[PDB]
Amino acid sequence: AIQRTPKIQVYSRHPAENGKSNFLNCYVSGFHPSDIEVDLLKNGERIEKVEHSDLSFSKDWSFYLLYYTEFTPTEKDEYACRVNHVTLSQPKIVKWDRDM
Amino acid sequence: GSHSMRYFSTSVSRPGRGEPRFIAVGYVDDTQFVRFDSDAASPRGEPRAPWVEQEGPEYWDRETQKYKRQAQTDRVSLRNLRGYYNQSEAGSHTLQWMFGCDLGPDGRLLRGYDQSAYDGKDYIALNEDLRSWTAADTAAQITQRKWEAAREAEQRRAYLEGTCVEWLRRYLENGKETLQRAEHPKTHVTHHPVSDHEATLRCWALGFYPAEITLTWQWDGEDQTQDTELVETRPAGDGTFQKWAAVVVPSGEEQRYTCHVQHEGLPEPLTLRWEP
Amino acid sequence: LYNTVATL
Ligand code: NA
Repeated sequence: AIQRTPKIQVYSRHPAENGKSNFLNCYVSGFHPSDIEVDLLKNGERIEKVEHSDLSFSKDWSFYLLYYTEFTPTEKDEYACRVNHVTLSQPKIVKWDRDM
Repeated sequence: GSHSMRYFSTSVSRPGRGEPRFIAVGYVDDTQFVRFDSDAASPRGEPRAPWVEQEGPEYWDRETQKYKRQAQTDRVSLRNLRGYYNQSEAGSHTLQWMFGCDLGPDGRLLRGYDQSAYDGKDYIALNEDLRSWTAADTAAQITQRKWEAAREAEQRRAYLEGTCVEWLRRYLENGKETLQRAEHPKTHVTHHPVSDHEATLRCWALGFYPAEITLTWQWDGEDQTQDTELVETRPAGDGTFQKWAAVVVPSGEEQRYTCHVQHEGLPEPLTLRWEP
Repeated sequence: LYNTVATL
């Protein structure tokens, strides 16, 4: 079967401003097969109660999912997305960059 | 005037770990309205947009019945496909199905589509006429022969050109306040020094609906593609979408560059510059 | 409105 590794984007629902409630997003796309595990990390630790969209796919048959959690950014808290998939030898970590 | 109702269904086998899992989602344009997951705690068709929450329990029971029926059907199909390809009983496999009906720019039915993939590869598709099939390989020709003998295309066409369109129009009316109103992108340009001679300009579009958008950079009014990076358009999670396009530029030449934004919610294409 | 169809 096809094996395609996920593209990963880590971002916020609205422009991030310290002290203002928002949502942290990790969008995984372009992957196959569909089983995948995604965690959002705060200062290296798993965030509990993260929600995700329902499994869908693109015209090229590859899958996509959005994982998201409410958060209030601060100057010093660091965020990341950690993705595991059959195509990855080890979970892949992508750090949140506020202008990406 | 153009709108679509689209469904995306996925079944995944897991030999030795139970029977296959079936997930289906439905959209009007870029707005999801329904989901079903056979592995959910209590599998049922469930609303995912406000404009189907008043359809009533009869409607929802009937959708749930159809999802359970298709999950069943996909389980048989997965078993058939394993046989067509002489595949081992141990491997996991995926069956995907996408179909939909599209209104053209004058709001009239324009076309339908119906396509299936096995393990991420095209398997069988209804042709554009909705009366004939394209089989990707000799295994899919087995399916084509069965469906030809069964007049299966006529049944698919009856749904795509009839029921599908009628319900799409009902959803469009019930959700007209959101589904029939484009939201223009909110834009800005950011700047990052790279080195003593290079910088990055990033052109942003946020909060737009529908998802289709074009972002282009120009230098002195000439389209610039060689050194422009474009991320995949991505969901914000609130029903709107985001995208950016970045160009690397010589430090000190930033003012030569303009970003151009095209979107259904803009009355004319938009030109932007970095405003330090 | 969903639609359910024949087996492959
Ligand atoms: Na991307």
